[PDB]
Amino acid sequence: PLHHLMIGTWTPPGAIFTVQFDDEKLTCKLIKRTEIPQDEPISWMTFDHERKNIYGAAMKKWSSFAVKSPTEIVHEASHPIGGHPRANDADTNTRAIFLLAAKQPPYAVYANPFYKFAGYGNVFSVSETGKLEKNVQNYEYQENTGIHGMVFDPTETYLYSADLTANKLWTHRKLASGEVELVGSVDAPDPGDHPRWVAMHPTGNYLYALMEAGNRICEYVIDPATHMPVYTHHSFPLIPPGIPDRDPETGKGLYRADVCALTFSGKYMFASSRANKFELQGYIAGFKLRDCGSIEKQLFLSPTPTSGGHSNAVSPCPWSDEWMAITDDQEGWLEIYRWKDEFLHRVARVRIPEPGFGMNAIWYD
Amino acid sequence: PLHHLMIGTWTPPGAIFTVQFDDEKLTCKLIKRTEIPQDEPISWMTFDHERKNIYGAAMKKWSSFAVKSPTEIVHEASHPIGGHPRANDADTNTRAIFLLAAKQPPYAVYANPFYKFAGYGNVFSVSETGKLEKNVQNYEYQENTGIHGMVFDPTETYLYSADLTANKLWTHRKLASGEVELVGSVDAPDPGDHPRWVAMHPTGNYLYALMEAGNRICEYVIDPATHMPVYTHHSFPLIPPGIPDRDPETGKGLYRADVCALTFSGKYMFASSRANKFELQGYIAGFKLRDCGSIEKQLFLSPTPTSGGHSNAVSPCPWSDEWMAITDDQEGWLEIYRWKDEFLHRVARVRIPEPGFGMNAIWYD
Amino acid sequence: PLHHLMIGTWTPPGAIFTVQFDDEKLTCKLIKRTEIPQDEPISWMTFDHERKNIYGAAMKKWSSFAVKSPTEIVHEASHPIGGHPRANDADTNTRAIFLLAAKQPPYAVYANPFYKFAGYGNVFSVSETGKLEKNVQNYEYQENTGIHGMVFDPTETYLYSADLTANKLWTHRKLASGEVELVGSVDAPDPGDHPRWVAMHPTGNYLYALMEAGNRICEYVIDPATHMPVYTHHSFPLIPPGIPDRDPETGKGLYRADVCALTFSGKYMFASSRANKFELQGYIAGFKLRDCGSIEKQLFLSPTPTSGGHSNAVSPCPWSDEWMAITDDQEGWLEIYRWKDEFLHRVARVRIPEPGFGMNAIWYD
Amino acid sequence: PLHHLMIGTWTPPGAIFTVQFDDEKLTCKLIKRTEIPQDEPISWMTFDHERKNIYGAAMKKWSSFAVKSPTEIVHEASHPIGGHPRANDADTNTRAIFLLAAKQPPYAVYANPFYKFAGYGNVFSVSETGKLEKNVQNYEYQENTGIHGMVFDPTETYLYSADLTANKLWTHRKLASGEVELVGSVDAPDPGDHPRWVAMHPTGNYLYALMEAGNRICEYVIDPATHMPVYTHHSFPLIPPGIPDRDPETGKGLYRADVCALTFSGKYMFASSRANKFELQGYIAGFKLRDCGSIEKQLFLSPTPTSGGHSNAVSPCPWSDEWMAITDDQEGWLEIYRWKDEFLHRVARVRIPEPGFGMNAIWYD
Ligand SMILES: O=S(=O)(O)CCN1CCN(CCS(=O)(=O)O)CC1
Repeated sequence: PLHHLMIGTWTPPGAIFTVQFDDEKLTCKLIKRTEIPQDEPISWMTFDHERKNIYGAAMKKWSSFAVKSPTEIVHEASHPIGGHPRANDADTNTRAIFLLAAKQPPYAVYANPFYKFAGYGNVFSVSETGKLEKNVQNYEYQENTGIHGMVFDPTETYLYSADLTANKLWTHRKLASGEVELVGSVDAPDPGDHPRWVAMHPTGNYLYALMEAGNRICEYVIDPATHMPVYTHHSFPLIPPGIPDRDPETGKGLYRADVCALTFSGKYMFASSRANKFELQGYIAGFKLRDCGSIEKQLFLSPTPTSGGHSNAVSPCPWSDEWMAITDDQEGWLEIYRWKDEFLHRVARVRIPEPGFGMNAIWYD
Repeated sequence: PLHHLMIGTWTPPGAIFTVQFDDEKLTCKLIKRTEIPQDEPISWMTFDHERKNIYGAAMKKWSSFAVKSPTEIVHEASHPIGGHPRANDADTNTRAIFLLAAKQPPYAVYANPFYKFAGYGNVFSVSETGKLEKNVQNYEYQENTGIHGMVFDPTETYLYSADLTANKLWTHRKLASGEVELVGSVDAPDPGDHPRWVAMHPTGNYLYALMEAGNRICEYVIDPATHMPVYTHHSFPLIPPGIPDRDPETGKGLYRADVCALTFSGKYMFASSRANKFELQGYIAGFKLRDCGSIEKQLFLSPTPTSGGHSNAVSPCPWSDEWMAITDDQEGWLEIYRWKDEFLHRVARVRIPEPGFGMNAIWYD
Repeated sequence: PLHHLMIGTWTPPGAIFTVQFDDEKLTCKLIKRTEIPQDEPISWMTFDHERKNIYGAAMKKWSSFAVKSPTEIVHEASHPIGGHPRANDADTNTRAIFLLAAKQPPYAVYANPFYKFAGYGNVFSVSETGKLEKNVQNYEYQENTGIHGMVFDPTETYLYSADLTANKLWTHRKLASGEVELVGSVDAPDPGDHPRWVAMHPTGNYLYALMEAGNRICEYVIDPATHMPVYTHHSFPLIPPGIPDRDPETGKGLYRADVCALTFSGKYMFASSRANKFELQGYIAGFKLRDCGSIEKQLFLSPTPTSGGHSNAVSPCPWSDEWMAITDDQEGWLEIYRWKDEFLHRVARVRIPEPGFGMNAIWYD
Repeated sequence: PLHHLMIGTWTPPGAIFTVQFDDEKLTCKLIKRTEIPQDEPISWMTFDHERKNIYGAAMKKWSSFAVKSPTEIVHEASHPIGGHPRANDADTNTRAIFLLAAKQPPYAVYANPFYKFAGYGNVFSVSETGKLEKNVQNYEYQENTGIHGMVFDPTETYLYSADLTANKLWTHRKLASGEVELVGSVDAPDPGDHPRWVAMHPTGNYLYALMEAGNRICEYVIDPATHMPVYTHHSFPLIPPGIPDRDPETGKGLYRADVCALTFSGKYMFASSRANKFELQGYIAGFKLRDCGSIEKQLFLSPTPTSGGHSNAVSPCPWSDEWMAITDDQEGWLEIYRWKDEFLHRVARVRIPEPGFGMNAIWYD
């Protein structure tokens, strides 16, 4: 049978690419390059609850597209970054970086600007058709903030945010209106961690926080009393222990962890990290999760084909543990791996020669 | 070399027995029966920070003894139960059940009455010689309370209490004066658990709560933000899974978990449970602890020689992982086991033919 | 439902006891004491392939009984020990010690005399009804031999013998006639091991040898080229590591490993050892087996209620992993345990006040 | 400090390359290209017992070179292939493929021709200086034979050969003279395995056989009675389980396992396999070994940068577990990895633009 993935880019000209994966022949083909606002390339895209819409973090905009089929994607809107007044000036580096679409009513979209003037979250309501409708709220974090990823508890009552630059994890309560309200925050275990991503276990008992500079996954149990994550002291490496990781000409790290995501069954989780130089390899890791939610063990830590560039984002098939996609913008590959007997093996891939190609892949089909 | 253990009884006449253990010949000899107030038998005794005093939960009294040597124990005082007015009436079943001696200044002693009218904790200051001096505070829990065990975090800033009858874990802050102040509480995971004991990991990261009726050890990570324990959803059986445990002429259970305690190194923990009928065997269990504090695995779950009676309390040597003592008041044995290559084997024992003998052993030497 | 076990004795008067086990009420009742030749007590009994006959190692005789039901056991024959001329003299200590009944045609019975003048095996053919018919062969080992246990490969083409006094393992080929023929032998790994028992993995890939004086189970892979066992260098303790085990008035050991047996599924194996002094505890151990036959891990090593006396023989239910029986002749109990979630718990037991009672239990029903 | 590795080629012009590795700066530099007989390129080289000589499998010759320093390598001799008459004809594909230098007196060299007319082994004595002196013996295997690797037991009394084309493992006894004598052989477990390489555990208890077409490591216990390897039924994958491995235009395998080798401490073993197409990744694997010799577990199975070409040979530092080198002749890299906390990470590498560069690396320094 055929499957389809959409992928965005880190650089203009903006476009959404549709790749087709044949799980029988085990091949990859680009079947469509859908043009979108030239200056609104999408570095992070996500589907709404019925995969009838695609929302994207697009440079200075939060865009919305209606999807009729893998090859019919129509731009329906592009909103500006809310919160701090200067977030939209074309002279500030503020950038739309992450986006999350609620799967339960009212299906609102929660978005995070990044870099300077990013001390707020942007909440958007959607129309009866799922189009990004109106910025209904700009809730504040702190002057310092740089959220790079969020996740809801299974009930979508609590929203957790990974604050990379403020080095902390925030907890918000989602009101019935879709609007949020602060509950609290916790600093990351170490000053050098820098939370970038967070994933949720299906029971709602555990949360996993990926530390970008710390290159590791930290385990959190969710306190039912407050709904806030508490560190269990368990962490796992996202880069080989002891690997040289300091740029001599910068003292800044050579590796930056990327993304973590659970597979369909909830029994596993894949994570990745990228290298800051093209001659270095990035890494991909796998974990097994106990039914109550704690991390049982790290199954693997292996080199990726490239440094991953700005990506190396892994994307598990939402309906089956069997497949996992990964994108890189160093060379521009969309690769597809098979998860079998707890070992990963590549089965197909395609290279897309375009500027900034390879930011993240999402499954439709 | 010779070692010594003191043991109390569940029944009058009160007496403190000193047993001698030769770790070379691997033998046990009773070398002293120290008489104490006939009606103040000690069902739970503990040493002060220098093992120069022995404090005991003695029926209707909290007694204090000065210890010059294994054979020289001298009664120095006996205080009444504080808190509820009727706790001391000779017609109420209130009983002094557990006692804890702080190892950091001001070396106060925290005691817990049990059964009816036990909604308070009793704090005692001690003299310059370590004698129970004065009841400086009677802090309240709830009318419902029945604390049967407590433990301090490594810093002795926070005191955790196992509330058996109220089915919860309490957290208190210890002020510099030695007095406490409520922080909060959490209900046990299940209505049928009934916390009876709590142990602390040396890092202060984890706490272990032994559930009496639930016959299991539940793991708690300590939230550094509040100092309160949060359940990780990990538990371990203290009786064989599936074993018939309902008395058919009571519907009440047949097993009651007893005590849990870490070994000298902090790498292991032993726990036990007793049977409510003399023809049934009690059990002893062993666990290995990761350096961060979580429980790595259960090493063993084995039958004890007797049902354990009201005891089966395990007592690891405080200075070496190698030895562990256990007492029972069904037959009256003080047994000593050796812990070697993660297997336990009995090496010596002695029986004491006296009424209620065998409640708990404490190491001096 | 009701189940039945038969048990013999180490001492006269000879008798076969039938115990009934109710797996619903979890109780034990002796329901029959079948008298047999007064001076032919059975220290080791086994059923034929249809459980229509019981064969026994009975002091100076190899006896045969027809079984119509749990309470109807009829003596049909008693043969003398074959091999060395003096084996049968009433003045020698030679004794019928072990017996094995083939489950494939011709259903012959293979028996081992023990102590002095025991350098031969005794093979008996059986009648059309399964009665011990005639000693068809007395095959030799060495003058030195003392076989205490044997086992066939799943095909019943090769017979392995545990030579305790010669400290070795023998391999024989079984001809179609039922008679054997030597293939070879191997010394036990250590001079102090003394093979006493051997069990076979269902695939025929592995064999387990229990060392009596070595108090351990040694793993053997069967070489398909020769059909002989080759030690893999893996062994497991049958008594706690480091436990004092040297009688200081003898220099001989304090513990003697007993028997090992696989459960119905072939996934597990239980083993036991006994203490040579009544005040010491014997032990029972459990192991998990990989599908290919190697021993994955030791699940437990626990004290038995008594020293086990001359027995402590464990007997897994042949049709279900759920139950296991053990006998002892110190106090005379037949105990029944349940195997659940890889933990063992006693569920019923009965004591039999007779001389030498408690040698081994076999399941009928 | 500085270290040095020598590497050969799969293709003419023949040359030995000396690469320098700085373990402080973690860099690689080619510091010498020593020219050798143009038509004698070395596809497999090895050092003698003091690293004063280098012996090579060089196309139609077995060459010998004296080594004064990393940059001073002097050709001292080239012998023809012994055994079958046509092995040396320039019109036959027979090729010198593997070589092994004894480390105990008389320090003979054992060599294996490959492809057609390779039914013999070639034994060479060495001069008082370690130069390949004279072919003292051409011992036979079978018509069919194709030994691709051998290994001695720690004592250098028994020589084991991996017969790839005859699909078996041979055992030879080494006489004091250095000459050998057949002991026996065993077919590989499966017809599709094809033994290519064998490694030895320091205790001499176990031997590991790498199956080329089977893409797996099979474990063998060495029978002390015969000195022959017996399969334990334990095997580990050298390519991901389930990965497509059939060339539709050939029915022939897409993957071919390569080499296996223990690290300095004997606690670990690395192995590899190569892909038959340049667009496929090869694999590297790591195993942990129990002290008795069995394989405890597979630590990792990860993709290599290239298909490995004809190589992907891994070469652990003989004096420290910390480093491992790997060569490939697809792109021509000599990479160096660090083994730390049981994870592997690349630390340095250099590419050599020459024909057939990258067959295997050996450490001097
Ligand atoms: O369940 S039952 O009532 O049948 C047996 C209970 N049983 C009686 C014997 N003792 C040992 C006493 S001593 O032998 O160590 O003195 C352990 C407990």
